[PDB]
Amino acid sequence: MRECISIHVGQAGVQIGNACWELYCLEHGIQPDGQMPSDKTIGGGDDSFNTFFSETGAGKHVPRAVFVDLEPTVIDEVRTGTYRQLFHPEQLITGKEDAANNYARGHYTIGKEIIDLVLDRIRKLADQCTGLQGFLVFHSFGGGTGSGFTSLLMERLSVDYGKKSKLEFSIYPAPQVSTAVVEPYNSILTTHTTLEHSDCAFMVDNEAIYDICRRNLDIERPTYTNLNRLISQIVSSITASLRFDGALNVDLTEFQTNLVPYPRIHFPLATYAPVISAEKAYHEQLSVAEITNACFEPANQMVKCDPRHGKYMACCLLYRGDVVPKDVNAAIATIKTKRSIQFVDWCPTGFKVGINYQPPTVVPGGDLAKVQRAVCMLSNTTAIAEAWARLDHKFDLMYAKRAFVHWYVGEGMEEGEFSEAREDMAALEKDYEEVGVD
Amino acid sequence: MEVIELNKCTSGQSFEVILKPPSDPSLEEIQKKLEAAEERRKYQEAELLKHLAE
Amino acid sequence: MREIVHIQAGQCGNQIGAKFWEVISDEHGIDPTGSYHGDSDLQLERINVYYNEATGNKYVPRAILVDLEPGTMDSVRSGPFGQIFRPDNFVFGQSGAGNNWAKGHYTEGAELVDSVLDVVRKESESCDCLQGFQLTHSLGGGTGSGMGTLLISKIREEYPDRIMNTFSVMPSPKVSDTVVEPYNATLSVHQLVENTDETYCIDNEALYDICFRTLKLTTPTYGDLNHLVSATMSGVTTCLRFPGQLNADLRKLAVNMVPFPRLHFFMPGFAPLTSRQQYRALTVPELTQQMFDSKNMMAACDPRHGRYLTVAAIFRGRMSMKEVDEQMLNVQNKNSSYFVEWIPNNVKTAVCDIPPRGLKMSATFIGNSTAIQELFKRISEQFTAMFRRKAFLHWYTGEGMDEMEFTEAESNMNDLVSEYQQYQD
Amino acid sequence: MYTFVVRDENSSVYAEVSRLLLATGQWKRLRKDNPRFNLMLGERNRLPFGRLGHEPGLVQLVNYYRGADKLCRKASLVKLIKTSPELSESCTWFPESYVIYPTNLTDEREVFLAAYNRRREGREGNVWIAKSSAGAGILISSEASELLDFIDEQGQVHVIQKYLEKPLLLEPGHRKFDIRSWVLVDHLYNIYLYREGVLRTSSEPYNSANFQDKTCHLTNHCIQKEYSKNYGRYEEGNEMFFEEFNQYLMDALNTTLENSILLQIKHIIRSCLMCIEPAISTKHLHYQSFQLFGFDFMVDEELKVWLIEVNGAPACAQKLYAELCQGIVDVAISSVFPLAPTSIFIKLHHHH
Ligand SMILES: Nc1nc2c(ncn2[C@@H]2O[C@H](COP(=O)(O)OP(=O)(O)OP(=O)(O)O)[C@@H](O)[C@H]2O)c(=O)[nH]1
Ligand SMILES: Nc1ncnc2c1ncn2[C@@H]1O[C@H](COP(=O)(O)OP(=O)(O)CP(=O)(O)O)[C@@H](O)[C@H]1O
Ligand SMILES: Nc1nc2c(ncn2[C@@H]2O[C@H](COP(=O)(O)OP(=O)(O)O)[C@@H](O)[C@H]2O)c(=O)[nH]1
Ligand SMILES: O=C(C1CC1)N1CCN(c2ccc(F)cc2)CC1
Ligand SMILES: [Ca+2]
Ligand SMILES: [Ca+2]
Ligand SMILES: [Ca+2]
Ligand SMILES: [Mg+2]
Ligand SMILES: [Mg+2]
Ligand SMILES: [Mg+2]
Repeated sequence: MRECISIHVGQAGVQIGNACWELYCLEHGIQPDGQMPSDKTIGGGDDSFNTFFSETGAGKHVPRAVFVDLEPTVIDEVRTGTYRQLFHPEQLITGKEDAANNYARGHYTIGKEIIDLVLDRIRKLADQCTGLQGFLVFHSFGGGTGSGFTSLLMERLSVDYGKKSKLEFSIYPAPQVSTAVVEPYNSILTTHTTLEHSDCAFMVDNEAIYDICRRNLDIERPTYTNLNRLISQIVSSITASLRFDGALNVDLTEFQTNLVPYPRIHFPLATYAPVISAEKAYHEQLSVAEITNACFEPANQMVKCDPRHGKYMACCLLYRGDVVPKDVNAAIATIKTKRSIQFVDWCPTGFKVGINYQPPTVVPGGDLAKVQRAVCMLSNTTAIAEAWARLDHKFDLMYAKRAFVHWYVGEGMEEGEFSEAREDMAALEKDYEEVGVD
Repeated sequence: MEVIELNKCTSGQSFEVILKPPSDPSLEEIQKKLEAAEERRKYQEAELLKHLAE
Repeated sequence: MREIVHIQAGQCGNQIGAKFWEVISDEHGIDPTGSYHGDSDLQLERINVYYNEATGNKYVPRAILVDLEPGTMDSVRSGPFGQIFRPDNFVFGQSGAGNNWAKGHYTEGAELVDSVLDVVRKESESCDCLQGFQLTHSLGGGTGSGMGTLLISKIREEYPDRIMNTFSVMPSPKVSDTVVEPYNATLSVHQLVENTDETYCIDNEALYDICFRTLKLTTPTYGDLNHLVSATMSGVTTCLRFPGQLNADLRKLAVNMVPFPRLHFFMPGFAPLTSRQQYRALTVPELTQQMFDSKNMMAACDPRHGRYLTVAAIFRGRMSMKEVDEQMLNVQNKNSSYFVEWIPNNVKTAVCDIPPRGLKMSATFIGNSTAIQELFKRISEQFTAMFRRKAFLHWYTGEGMDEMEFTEAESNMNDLVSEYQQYQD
Repeated sequence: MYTFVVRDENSSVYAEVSRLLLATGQWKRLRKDNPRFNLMLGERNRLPFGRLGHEPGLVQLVNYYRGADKLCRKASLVKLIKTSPELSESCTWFPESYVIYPTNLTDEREVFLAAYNRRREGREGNVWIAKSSAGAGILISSEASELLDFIDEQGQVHVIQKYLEKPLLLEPGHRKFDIRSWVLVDHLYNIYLYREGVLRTSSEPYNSANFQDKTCHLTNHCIQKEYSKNYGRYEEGNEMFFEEFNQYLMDALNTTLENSILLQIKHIIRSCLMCIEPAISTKHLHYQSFQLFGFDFMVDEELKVWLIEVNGAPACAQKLYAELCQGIVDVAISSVFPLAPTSIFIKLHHHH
């Protein structure tokens, strides 16, 4: 058994992290007090769920997690929320004033003064692991902490844990749920300095989650609580292999092996289905072929783009619920003869499939209805470059006028770091075009 | 349409289907970046105080 | 615990500052004696932002009252909520400033400024984490203008990395006390260009026309004009005083409103503005159409003469947040010729459930518009009309000032106009 | 008040559509870079599709289908037909074609020569035509050596296809011609055929014993108006409209344009567009697409219709700009953005 340490940075990472650990507890049968009746080994054990939870002599199952925010209001929800008993104070780190949506402020000004404290708290969790696999890092692109402090933490983790894998769950900025304007700057700055330090990153576009919540859940104006509960389902679908018995994606390294043949191109597209509203009178249960077919509809992608106009480099099908291999292959065959699925010539045209018999768990009173089977597809498409193009264009519009730049220079950043980070994104966009287009 | 590496356990199974075959900065260097930006903040604040002293 | 220190200087600054604490004290359920008497916890959620908590659950505003003559602050102390202010926080002289920027900035004001900073330091030293300062004042007199801008210069020297926002009343020959108002305004504007992160420009003429034309007030008074400023100040600070969509502090708010350090002068607005047909329910379309209408703006500048760099709007009350977005995304996508296209998504909206006293719902407008240059062009034209003849200069040279300093203030303002002009094209 | 942007100042068609949109007083034109638009009259090349449909609250519509180039590229069309089961390699209405890359660069050189040698040995007519999308550059010849050598002298991909040695010749004149049909595909993927076509006729007598002079073989409006000495003799601008052409078929052949030619055309437009529908449909997309196409057909002396090529940004006949442009605003733009007959189109029903 090998352990995974989750790191939640900024408001987005902390609240998303809160939703996931709530979901993990409901899935693993853990109560808010940390007790787990089904765990017959008291105060120890090397079970699959132990990759994410440690155990005390008193039988408490404690998440292997660290929450970091430059301002304490979000993390104070955890300290007093339902699952306050799970964590101890060492795991929750808060400053007194945030980064004001300023990357330079989170990376340099404030980050410099708290980076060593965070590493110390992480070192404590690492010291409880007999074979640490690496880190899962949750954060937003737009926030000054989520963007600026995460890139500093990633550089230091690469130094302090050279041989450890680092996966990201990053929130792509969406105007419909953002009162900020400088988020293109922060996103590009943090992607430039984080690129070489992240082995595999899962980008979730808030715009995509917003429409799925309005469209499939009939939420007129979704809240962060709505978005996070849907996002934590996808996160659970992706981390389930590490927490349950299985043979696919059993360690963090297998994510890069199966989804990232080229290092810089490490942003798999995520598609999830089905998302059924709980308020519905009662929904007809979809089949393996239907939910699998949904995985090629843009409407249920975590990033709105058109994979019909890209090339696949890898494709993973993660099933939960009443699913048997026979039905999977039967559906896959039909989809190939109906869908546009063009692979790169230097990659096999195939699908790795994982099935976990336990159906998706849903939080009581949440918005999602209990379904008998669901699936999450991880596919590395060049079509996700559309998101880099969108974001890079917004950067160019403001940077041509040097708008808002004085806020970053004022915190000690050089203007050259802007153009340096932008030219890196231009190189990233060209890499996608060389791999996908003819 | 081949199925390879079929693994079955109590909580699920996994397999692979093939449809067609194919055809860092050191700790010191980070401290320099952090301190260089800190030094530019100190310089900028000094010019402000020098301005206010005038 | 993100505290704000409030400073009000001079006649205008204290009379407007007083109505401000009267308005929000009511919204937070604080009576004139500092005792809470509300019915919702939302009233106390962010109460420490503007109030200190004393013994016996008393709430004392974190405000500093400053003037060079005792008169106005004697009114405040005897006013409605006069008893709610900390006695030590009254700092005043006897000389007066004679509506002379030089007296407030260099002579009279310099003699008193140190004792004001001692009170400021006292309030700051108690803040868990100081957000920044806010100053209310006029630019046409001597105390709020000359000594206010001197206070800002000394506050920035001692708190260089704290936010400094001001609510600044701009003079107008239509609502004028003295002819030297253009001199005082031009001299203050350059201090604000350098030393404030945000300045809400409140034009006394726009306030007048709103009282006469929209409110149908035959003979407006300063009291009437200040009722509009109180409501506007309560509007812009709503996101700071209550929980809601955005939980940003002054710095994050400034980061997204100010793309250039010198262009930080905002045009505020408020809706509704109804004449006594005052009980009729106001719909979301009406709230939005008015909020963007020039007649609802207090900068007396036609936004259709310039372009918005950034726009913010706060909606208060129980309303359709879905229908809110529909009307906002309708005003933008129907007049995108006045928004700069090189700042993506520069129109932001936020909602707050608590409405102002006696209103089902309302909206406050905050525009960073290049049209504000029309206001500085007015001031500059009136300044040069007198300065070309050195009229009334003796009042200022008698306080140690030299003509050169006037010439520099003139160039600084005209540079400011030239900076707004390039970004409008 | 709807908003649109113009990003192709050279489009005669959408210049009229934009001129009409403004005439309604309900459409406002924005700068070509303002992202807050409802309708994008986009550019031909490198249209930034990835930036469409990401504006909060704005339903956005574009006048080009992302991926339709598969059908509007000389080399792409050939590949699509041979590799698409819906069209198969035995497609009866498309001339035998081969993709041939210049030697200075898969390629079907050997496949072409195998079919060429078969024709030469069987006494059959062995005349082919080499062309490419990078042309105003066409060569007609009966020798395989000349065709391949002509391509190697160039540096872009070409296509060699069979030349219709038995074209239907109009009388009087004994002259070649082609047929242009405009087809509009709306956001719902309804296929509308404009009721008005045009025959771009050659004002020169067809001569099968001299492919060197390409003025009687190529019916391009620019070639006839440049290298032809009888331009405008029989019809104004070498443009015969369906009314006349139909009247001719009745007097000469005792048949109608509908039965003899139009049925095959409608069938070809359907087969082509239904084929690529799964690849370019914007049904479940975050933005909506529509596009105007220009199909070019050839008719032989047996009255069999052959598909020549498909144009992605076609121009219209001067006499038909008003009626067609208005038709685009009715079914393509106003259908998505309504304003405050007897259709000029022919809805080709089909299964989605
Ligand atoms: N999905 C989701 N997105 C969030 C959430 N909270 C904030 N965001 C997004 O994150 C971006 C803002 O960055 P934040 O994470 O709030 O800022 P931060 O990381 O705390 O850094 P600071 O600037 O110091 O506050 C916006 O694009 C928000 O829409 C959340 O709970 N869920
Ligand atoms: N296989 C073939 N048999 C007979 N004629 C042919 C032919 N291929 C092309 N042509 C002739 O060439 C002309 C059109 O050529 P083509 O369409 O390939 O070039 P082009 O695309 O630049 C003209 P446009 O795009 O305007 O239709 C027609 O008038 C037709 O007579
Ligand atoms: N809105 C408003 N403006 C005022 C008020 N009092 C004065 N003014 C304006 O402010 C300027 C005079 O400045 P004043 O505050 O009296 O000078 P000070 O006391 O020395 O700071 C003139 O332009 C007045 O029109 C007031 O109560 N409300
Ligand atoms: O500078 C300030 C505060 C000192 C008053 N503000 C400007 C930005 N405002 C804003 C409104 C809606 C919105 F969506 C985002 C920001 C609120 C107030
Ligand atoms: Ca155990
Ligand atoms: Ca590494
Ligand atoms: Ca004295
Ligand atoms: Mg934050
Ligand atoms: Mg006065
Ligand atoms: Mg062509």
